[PDB]
Amino acid sequence: LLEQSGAELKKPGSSVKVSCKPSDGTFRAYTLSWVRQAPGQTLEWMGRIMPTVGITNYAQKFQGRVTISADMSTATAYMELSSLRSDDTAIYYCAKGPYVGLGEGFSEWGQGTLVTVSSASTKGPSVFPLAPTAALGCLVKDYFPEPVTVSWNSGALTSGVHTFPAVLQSSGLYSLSSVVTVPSSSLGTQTYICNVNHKPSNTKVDKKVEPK
Amino acid sequence: VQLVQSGAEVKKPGSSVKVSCKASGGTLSSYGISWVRQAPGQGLEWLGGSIPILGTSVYAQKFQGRVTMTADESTSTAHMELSSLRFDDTAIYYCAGVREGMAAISGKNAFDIWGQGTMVTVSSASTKGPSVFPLAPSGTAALGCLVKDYFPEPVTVSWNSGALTSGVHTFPAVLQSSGLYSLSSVVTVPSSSLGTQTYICNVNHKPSNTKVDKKVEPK
Amino acid sequence: DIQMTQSPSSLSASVGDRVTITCRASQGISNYLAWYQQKPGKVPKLLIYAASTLQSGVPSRFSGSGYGTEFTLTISSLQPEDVATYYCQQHDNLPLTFGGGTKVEIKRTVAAPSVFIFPPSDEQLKSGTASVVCLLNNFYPREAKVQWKVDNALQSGNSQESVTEQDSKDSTYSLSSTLTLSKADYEKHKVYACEVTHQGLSSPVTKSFNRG
Amino acid sequence: IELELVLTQSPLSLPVTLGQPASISCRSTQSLVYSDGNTYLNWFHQRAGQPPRRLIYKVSNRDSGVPERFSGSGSGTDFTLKISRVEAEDVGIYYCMQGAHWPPTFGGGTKVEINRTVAAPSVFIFPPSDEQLKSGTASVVCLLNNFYPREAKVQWKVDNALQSGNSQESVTEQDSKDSTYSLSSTLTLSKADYEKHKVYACEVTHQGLSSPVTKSFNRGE
Amino acid sequence: HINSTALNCNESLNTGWLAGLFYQHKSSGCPPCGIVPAKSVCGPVYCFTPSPVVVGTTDRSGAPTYSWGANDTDVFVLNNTRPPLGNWFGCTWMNSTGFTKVCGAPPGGPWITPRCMVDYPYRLWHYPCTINYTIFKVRMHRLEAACN
Ligand SMILES: *[C@@H]1O[C@H](CO)[C@@H](O[C@@H]2O[C@H](CO)[C@@H](O[C@@H]3O[C@H](CO)[C@@H](O)[C@H](O)[C@@H]3O)[C@H](O)[C@H]2NC(C)=O)[C@H](O)[C@H]1NC(C)=O
Ligand SMILES: *[C@@H]1O[C@H](CO)[C@@H](O[C@@H]2O[C@H](CO)[C@@H](O)[C@H](O)[C@H]2NC(C)=O)[C@H](O)[C@H]1NC(C)=O
Ligand SMILES: *[C@@H]1O[C@H](CO)[C@@H](O[C@@H]2O[C@H](CO)[C@@H](O)[C@H](O)[C@H]2NC(C)=O)[C@H](O)[C@H]1NC(C)=O
Ligand SMILES: *[C@@H]1O[C@H](CO)[C@@H](O)[C@H](O)[C@H]1NC(C)=O
Ligand SMILES: *[C@@H]1O[C@H](CO)[C@@H](O)[C@H](O)[C@H]1NC(C)=O
Repeated sequence: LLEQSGAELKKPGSSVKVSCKPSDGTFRAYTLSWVRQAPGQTLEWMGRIMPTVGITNYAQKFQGRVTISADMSTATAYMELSSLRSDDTAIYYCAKGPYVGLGEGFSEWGQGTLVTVSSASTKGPSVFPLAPTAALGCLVKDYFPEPVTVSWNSGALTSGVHTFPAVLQSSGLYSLSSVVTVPSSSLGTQTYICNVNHKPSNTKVDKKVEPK
Repeated sequence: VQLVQSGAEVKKPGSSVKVSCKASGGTLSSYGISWVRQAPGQGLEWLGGSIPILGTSVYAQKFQGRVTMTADESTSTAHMELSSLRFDDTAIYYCAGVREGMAAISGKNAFDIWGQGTMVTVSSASTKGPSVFPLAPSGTAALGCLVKDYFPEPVTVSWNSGALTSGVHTFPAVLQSSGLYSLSSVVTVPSSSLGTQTYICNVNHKPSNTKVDKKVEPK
Repeated sequence: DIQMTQSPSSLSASVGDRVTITCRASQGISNYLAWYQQKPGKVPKLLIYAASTLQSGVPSRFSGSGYGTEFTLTISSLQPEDVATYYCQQHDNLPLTFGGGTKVEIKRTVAAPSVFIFPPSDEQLKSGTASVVCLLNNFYPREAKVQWKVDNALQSGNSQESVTEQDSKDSTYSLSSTLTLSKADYEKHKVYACEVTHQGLSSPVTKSFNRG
Repeated sequence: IELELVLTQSPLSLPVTLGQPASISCRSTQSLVYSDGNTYLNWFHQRAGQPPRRLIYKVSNRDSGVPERFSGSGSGTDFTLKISRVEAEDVGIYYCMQGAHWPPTFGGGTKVEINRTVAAPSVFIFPPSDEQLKSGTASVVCLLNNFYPREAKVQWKVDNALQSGNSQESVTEQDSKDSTYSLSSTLTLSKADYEKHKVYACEVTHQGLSSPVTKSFNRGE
Repeated sequence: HINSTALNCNESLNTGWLAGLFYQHKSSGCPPCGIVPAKSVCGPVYCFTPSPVVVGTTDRSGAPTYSWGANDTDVFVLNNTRPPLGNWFGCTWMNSTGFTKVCGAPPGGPWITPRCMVDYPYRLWHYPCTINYTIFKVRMHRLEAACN
């Protein structure tokens, strides 16, 4: 309903621009806010723009280094945050609120954009099988930054899937596992593929896990 | 009381033309000046127009990227500039308005005062002045003037500085095979006054700034 | 864009006839329609404003009517000075848009032309060219035919004609044909004649001259 | 003079058994009635890996599609989000927000967990693949699938040697379907150390098991 | 942006009327926002945050339109909540017959103080009784005001 820009890795001191696109393709009588959430922090409201009239309001903590623009004809709102510090690593949401102003909160939300502010390099993930009701899985190792998304088959296998949160290894690289429990009588016939892609590294893998 | 426009010009394709429109004895802003052009032998087409409630002029989208309209109240003069001229822009350009301050501030106007019009010719050919030759006569007699080899249009002919009107026929210009225009103007007069009365044709070709007064006599 | 469709293209009537010009609109424009008269060589004059309000100094024979999409300009008694193209313009919407226009001409009694022939001036002969002019004056109908004969030899492709618009006082036309020759070919022949054929002439009229 | 407004939510963790009522309070340091006479306090429910979702706006007005079990009440500085009957779907974090003071702020958040019946985990162990051994590292994974409560102990053994400190665990959020947890433990070893030993096992201790369960594999087969 | 202005001005509102509008100063006869249909609006519509803001024609959903307000679905969404957290205090515009309309509440006509009004391009046309007013700077938001 509110398509949002993809995840990004940005170095400290640079600037990141996050886009927000309504599925209509046209702006209407509603205000567009930007809310972020840093790890271990509560939701933080940043700014506000009426794409129809052009009024922009920003929160004092971000006054000076945030700028919210809206490009009509494209019908895509933007948020730019310059002078990126380490603690700006957060999930950035755009949220639709009432035209009349703030108060009732936000009735619709984007999916979120994870902005990682770090000087480390982008590293593609390595995918390895977890071979065998029976349990079957995929190990996604040594990638940076977050996130990595995993689906099974091609979105067809959703029941019994567990994609674990990524953990931060002592090397600074991430790793996660995705596992699925399946009937034992299905191992001999059905096929199972992990759909692992990492956006920052343009690495898309389709590992087929087979028992041995 | 009157809107007076600039003179006819010839402009090369891709160039620009500026046309003026001076409102004698009036505040230029009260007339709601629009610009309407008329291609040779065709209809009327509304370009931009003044909108008092906005205090500026707005243009039809057909011309939005290449026409601008200005107005100078200190000189009672309105201007229209048309850029990137194509062959399709050859027309007579009229400034128009409505008098006695009855112009709708919406700009949605019917116009009861019109300038005399300004023909702009988009062409690569050079301006050339005409030659004037007499059509000498030999109970009514006919005499006239032959205005030959001029470019571009138009040429205007009067007789006796506008004092002779009844009996005058100024024909439409014809385009010769050389790319130049030709025109003739005749008048029927009583045969008894051929020796006593003076008949002068006043020729004016503004693109070349050529003015001729040719007295036509028999023999 | 509101579009104005005006009928007919061309119109012919007789002095004293009712003439009706129709103008249709692509949207409802209430009564915001004007009518202009434009006699040849002149600027447009505003006759009717707001569909039916007659302008000051306009003969009572002109009237307008209509509301919505279809409008009619009617001339109760057609007069010689009424011959010109008539245009309708909507003033309800921007951009202001005009109709194609209706050319109004007059049928009147047949009138033969008065033919005059003009030798080239001696000023023109000094420049190397020769123009012979034949003039048909105040005739009706417009259909006419001129032929040039040089030493009784018919000439083709060496002349051009030009016709005035219909006169506002006597509803006649006038024509001028011009025969162009070089100075060398002019001095070769003696008799220069202009043979005129018209409905009002029982027999073709010929006006001629000899060099000298 | 403009003073910092603070929203406090209590409790910070609200464990509730399935089918029982629950209430979450949001208290403000300043009254939330606005110039127009409205009280702009709202409530948001966030699921795992999903953006927040509004449940209540203006204290008590329920949002469309929000189950009737949710209701809000209070006035001025005290407010309460009440759930009549708690379902497994209602797991997640609940926030309050205020729109009567500049700038708009969100509460700290309350984490609701559902107490269901005990459920022993099913334990699975996966040897590292030959692809990973072709590099320099070997990762052995132990999976504890669908259990409640979260209290679980995983003990790695490599040829009966207790492994300590070289294993990282990861738990999913409480499942919005069956209210269970899933965990994965990862033992990291070098290729040299992996070939040095044959028997690999993880010992799983949980309340739903009659005794510690041990899944093992041999490096050969 | 510019063709989002409603041009629904009556014929009676001509240039002569507009000339004498801010010419009348030499004076004995002087002193809830929602969806306004564009058919009754002549000229730009201004709302004040307290700073002046133009609100152009939209459809009923709020999608901007650019047809001079000529369409019969064109409206002005002027719904407002107080502008600390809302959008604007109130709005002002001239309707088809030439009368100034207001809605909402003044920011403290759009009056900041009992004698000072927010200054905006159409102040002299919407409020001619304030032609002899002097213009002062105001910091509330940096804007300009017109006072006695
Ligand atoms: C409302 O007003 C806006 C602003 O003037 C109009 O946008 C303008 O529309 C014209 C006509 O479509 C555009 O002209 C185009 O320009 C390009 C680039 O110069 C040219 O290559 C094309 O051939 C075309 O002529 C113009 O660019 C555009 N201006 C802007 C700033 O976007 C709009 O059309 C108006 N809409 C209505 C419904 O009246
Ligand atoms: C300007 O206001 C006048 C006065 O109300 C309007 O004139 C009316 O127009 C309607 C529609 O054409 C007629 O049905 C009424 O009979 C007219 N009233 C009078 C007293 O003549 C006019 O339409 C308005 N113009 C615009 C552009 O809104
Ligand atoms: C423009 O605004 C004026 C002023 O409010 C309106 O005129 C009023 O119209 C009602 C119609 O019932 C009358 O009762 C009032 O007496 C009128 N007031 C004055 C001062 O005359 C007018 O109707 C509005 N026009 C449009 C098109 O909205
Ligand atoms: C504006 O208010 C009207 C009622 O007056 C309502 O129907 C409409 O939905 C509101 N629109 C907005 C954007 O607030
Ligand atoms: C007027 O609005 C309607 C929508 O109600 C639209 O379909 C139509 O095209 C519009 N007309 C113009 C001329 O823009």
